[PDB]
Amino acid sequence: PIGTVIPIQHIRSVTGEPPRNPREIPIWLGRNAPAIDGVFPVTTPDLRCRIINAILGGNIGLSLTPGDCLTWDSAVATLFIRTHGTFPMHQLGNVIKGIVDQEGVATAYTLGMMLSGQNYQLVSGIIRGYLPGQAVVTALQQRLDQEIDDQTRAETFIQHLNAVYEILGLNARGQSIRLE
Repeated sequence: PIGTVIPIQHIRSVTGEPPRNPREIPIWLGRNAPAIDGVFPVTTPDLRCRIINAILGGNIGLSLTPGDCLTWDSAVATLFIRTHGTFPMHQLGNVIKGIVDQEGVATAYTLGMMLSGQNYQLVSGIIRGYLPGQAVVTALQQRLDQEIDDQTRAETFIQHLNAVYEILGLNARGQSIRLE
C-alpha cells in the first residue's frame, strides 16, 4: 500500500472500539482521534478516513472517503452529521449537552467546534453552561476569552479548561482531586 498500512486494531485498542451507538461514534472519535494519532501517524488523508470506518467496522454511513477526513474534526463531525441528518447550527446545543454529560465539557467543546466547523463560540456558549465549578466557568470565561486570537480562544479553550481543572485541580466536576 502507498503510504502506510493502517494497524487499525492498534488504533481501535487506543479508542477502545465503538461505544454504544453509531450516532455516538463521531463525538467518540474526537476523543480518541489524538489517541489514534498515537498509533497511527496517519500520514495521509486517506489513512485518516480508512481508520475511522475501519474502527467502527459496521457503521451505517459514517464510512467517509479519503478526501473528507483531511482533518479529524471534519470526519468526526460528518459521522454525527451522518446520523443526525446534519444541522443548521440548531443541533450543536444538544450535541454539547450529550457529550458533556458523558465525557465532560472539554471533550464536548472539542466535538462541538469540530461539528460546528471551527466556530467554537456557539458550541462554547452551550459548553460554558456545562462547566463543573463556577471558578472554572469564570476563570475560563476570563482567560480563554482573552486569548491572542478568536481561534486562540478556540485552541486553548480546553487547555484552559484542563487548566482550571488544574488550578481548582479537578478532573472536571469541581472535585479538586489534586492535593493542594
